[PDB]
Amino acid sequence: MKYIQTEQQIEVPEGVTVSIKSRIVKVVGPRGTLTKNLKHIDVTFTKVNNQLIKVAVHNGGRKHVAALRTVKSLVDNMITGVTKGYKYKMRYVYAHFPINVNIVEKDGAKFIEVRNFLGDKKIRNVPVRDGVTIEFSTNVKDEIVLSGNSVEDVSQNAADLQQICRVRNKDIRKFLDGIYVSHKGFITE
Amino acid sequence: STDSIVKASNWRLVEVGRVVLIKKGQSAGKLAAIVEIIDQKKVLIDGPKAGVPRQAINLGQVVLTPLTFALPRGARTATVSKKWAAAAVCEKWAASSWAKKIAQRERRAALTDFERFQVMVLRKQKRYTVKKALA
Amino acid sequence: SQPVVVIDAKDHLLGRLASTIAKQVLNGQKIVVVRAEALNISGEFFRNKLKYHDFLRKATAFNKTRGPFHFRAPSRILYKAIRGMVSHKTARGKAALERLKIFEGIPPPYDKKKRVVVPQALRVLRLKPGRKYTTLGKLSTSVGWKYEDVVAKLEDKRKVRSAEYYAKKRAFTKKVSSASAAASESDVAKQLASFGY
Amino acid sequence: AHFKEYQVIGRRLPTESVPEPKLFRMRIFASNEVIAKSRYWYFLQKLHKVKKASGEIVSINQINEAHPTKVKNFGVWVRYDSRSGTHNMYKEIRDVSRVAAVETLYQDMAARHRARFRSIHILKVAEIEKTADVKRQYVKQFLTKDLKFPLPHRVQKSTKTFSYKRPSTFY
RNA sequence: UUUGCUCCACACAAUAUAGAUGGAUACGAAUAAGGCGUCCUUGUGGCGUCGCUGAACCAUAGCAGGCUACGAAUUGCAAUGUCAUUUUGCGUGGGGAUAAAUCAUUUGUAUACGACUUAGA
RNA sequence: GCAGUCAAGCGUUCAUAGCGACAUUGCUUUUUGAUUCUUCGAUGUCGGCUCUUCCUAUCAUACCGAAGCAGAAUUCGGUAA
RNA sequence: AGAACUGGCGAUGCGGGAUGAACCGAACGUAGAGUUAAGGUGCCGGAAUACACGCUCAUCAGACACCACAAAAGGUGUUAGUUCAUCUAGACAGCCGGACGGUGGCCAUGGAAGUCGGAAUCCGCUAAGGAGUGUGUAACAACUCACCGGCCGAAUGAACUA
RNA sequence: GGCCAGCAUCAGUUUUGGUGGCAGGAUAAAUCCAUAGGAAUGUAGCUUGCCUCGGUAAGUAUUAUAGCCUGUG
Repeated sequence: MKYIQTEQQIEVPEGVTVSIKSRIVKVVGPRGTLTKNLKHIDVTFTKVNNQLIKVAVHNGGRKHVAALRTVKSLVDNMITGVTKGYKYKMRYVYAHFPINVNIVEKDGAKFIEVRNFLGDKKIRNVPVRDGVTIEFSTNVKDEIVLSGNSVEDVSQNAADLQQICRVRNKDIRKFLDGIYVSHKGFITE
Repeated sequence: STDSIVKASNWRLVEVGRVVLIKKGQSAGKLAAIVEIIDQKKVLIDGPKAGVPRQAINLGQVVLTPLTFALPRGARTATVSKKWAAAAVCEKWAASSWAKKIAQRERRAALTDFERFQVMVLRKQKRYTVKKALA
Repeated sequence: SQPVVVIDAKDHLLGRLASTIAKQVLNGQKIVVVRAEALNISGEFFRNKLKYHDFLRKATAFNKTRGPFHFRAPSRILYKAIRGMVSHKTARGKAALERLKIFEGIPPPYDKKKRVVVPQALRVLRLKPGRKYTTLGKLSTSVGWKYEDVVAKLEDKRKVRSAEYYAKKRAFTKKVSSASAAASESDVAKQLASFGY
Repeated sequence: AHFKEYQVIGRRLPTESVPEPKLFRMRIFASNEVIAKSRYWYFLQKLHKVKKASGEIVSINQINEAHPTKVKNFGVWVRYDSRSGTHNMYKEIRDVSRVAAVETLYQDMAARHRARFRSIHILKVAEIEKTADVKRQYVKQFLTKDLKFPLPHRVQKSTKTFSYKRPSTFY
């Protein structure tokens, strides 16, 4: 059935200003700043306070409304990343052959290369997205931490890593090697 | 923080008490007022002051007018005529550019050829002054 | 009503233009269609792509120079749709399809000439909001067009050369409105206002 | 169709063994007083041993709606023959008139179940006097204090075929 | 051998019309959003305002449009009632410029013949 | 000829990794058959050689998934001709 | 292939089904005006880019009976509906806390306190805590949760229909 | 004087509009007027944390500083 009004709401902790014009969100904060495009969705936005925002869809009918809460989370994730930030802690795993990871300035931007992935010689490189800072743990020297504001950049880069460090033509029930995420959190808490 | 520039749209929205203008029907052009709502696609109305009956109608046959006045849900003809006359809705309406243009069309259409010639004469005076002035 | 018509084709639907064009041009009106790379079409991109890849499939086997000439330009896709709607195999369809002049982007002659819009084909009015639509430039390019990156380099010069004109005209007419608004308080206008002007 | 509600009173033909045969009433929805009689004998011949030739129609009157300018929430019990077996349903309709409800029943049945006028029997039509025994959300959502909703995407119909400015959907 | 040729300037004649007898009147982009005016701490700014059709806008009077700074009837009650714009020629008079290709002959980087490629005062 | 659905069981335990009876639904016209519409004032009739093109129900090659896949080797499946 | 009743083709054009011996409509002198059939009105194509309630978005959509094909079984894709139900004496989703003691209840005794394992079944505490649902150390521990509570203040699972 | 066109007055067939008179129905139903009860998608009024004139909170309250439904005439 076609509803009448389905509205969600977005809290806004202080220090943040959320500018919308023609479904283009822009968020700012202590950590930084961010933008997003939502032309592909029919949705409204109102300002009842500087402390929160009210998002709304009209008749919709069970397809627009599932994107309503989605949008709500996206904006909320954005605010969260420009207030706190995101931290993705990946970890190495192997049996015999270590994985030798480093960062390298190629002709363009940074990359992160890994060697000795199961003795392979193919130096497999990965680009770093622009919104990402990147480091190695020091309490234990067999992790890596991606970090930034935009989760859809951080997590996509981590997945880009662990998708290429995947063994092929072997029993995966045995060759549980590579790298994998282990913790998702922030860089304020 | 800095004031959050947030703005989406400020619709005129179907509600109880809203005024509408009928575009296609026996009572075309004549104003009316919504009373209550039957479904998404149709409502009922009562314009007594202009000679409109108490109809149930779709929202394709009408137009939503911005102006609005207060009344209770499900009201009757006498009550609506009461409130319409209190708010002086036809006065709020004839003020606007909308009705002004409507009446203007209705008057341009009703012109004799004599009037249509008088206009041609008169505009050959106004433009003379205006072209003298923009010099 | 005008002798020649210039149709901006942005945000339009193809087959709902062409049924207006193919009748207005068969009844004697000269039409040009301009900015055809900005056309729109129902359906998702992959779907409307396959509906072209199942056209490229159709060529005369014993010699493909005899067979369906799969044109890759938007100006020619639209012309295909219209040629189908027209009895092009007679001297009436022929005579009509020479009343038509279709282009990508807006060349100079039709640059400084007014453009119009066919409302019974605008995707905005017609289509549901929430449906997916496909753009003809992306499509043509994906099926073997070549001159997309040119049209954008020319039409932008068109736009920045036009915006200055518009600003010039606006910053001319804002004073025409003031000097004719300063002249509307006489009997010549109080009398015309009763006639409806 | 342009349905009209009828009041059909019929009767078995009066024989010597009973020249006061007991009368039977039906409240029928039909486009006219010709098919009203047809449906009377249809439904009666489903319940009592009587035909047309073994009966007569005493009365066919019309039942015009009493408060047709009062919005009401009808509940409608119905049976319908599918492609494979019959079923019963219950559907709730918001409208001013007991017969407009039926127009918008036959249609939203012919769409949602592809059932024709021949595969549909209207058991019971009746208002829900109080707005608390409704059971359907597609009605209950219009039963809200101070309802107000917009029409976002307006489309102005053209008479002429060419327009000289891009149209605008704002309301 | 300015018999010839090429323009533009006008004088006629000639042939044809996929069909105008007020004007093809210019921003861009979005449409669950914009145009315009103003103020400005020039911002994805504040205020006001318009739409809800171009049914607009502009031009529009005068012998089928005139004399001077008045004539217009008697196409006799309707019979397109003649103007549009390409192509060709004729001559009139003011200019402006003064050649290549093909055949034949020839070469063979070529070839069934034609063709192609080359050379020749 | 090909494929599918139930799944009693096989499958060291483990219906369905793989297979899978009793039944049951279809597809194909590269088999054989039935039929006899066309052709009896004639459509040159087995196979091979040559040559091109098409189909997918893929033998191989490419990227993938799943196993009773440790590796190696194999099977099942997928996009794909 | 072969019979029954009727209507047709044959012997029959015409408008419609794109086309078609048989279907729908309808049967023919030559012509004019009007009205219709069957079929249709985006354009080809004469005629509403008409009005109305809804369904559907398909990486082989679907679209005029005869007719030029398509099934069994499935799908939480969506729409509508039927029958049960749990439950504001706070179910169900989601986190936070406890889950203990009589007692290792006996044997398989190379070792099973619950658990590589087979017979066997109850009290105390309480809000509740299996003489044990899982992980598993030779065994012990330590974890898991069904058993209960704090937030929670909403309603909700299950099957079926087309 | 003949052919061709135009207008009128008429005749046959037909199409398209404006308008009036009348009859019927539940002698339309309704709206409207009166009147008896009822309730909330609960109006005033009064309790009620602070406060925008009780704005909120949620109790009470059946026309009151809005109204509605039903029945009868």
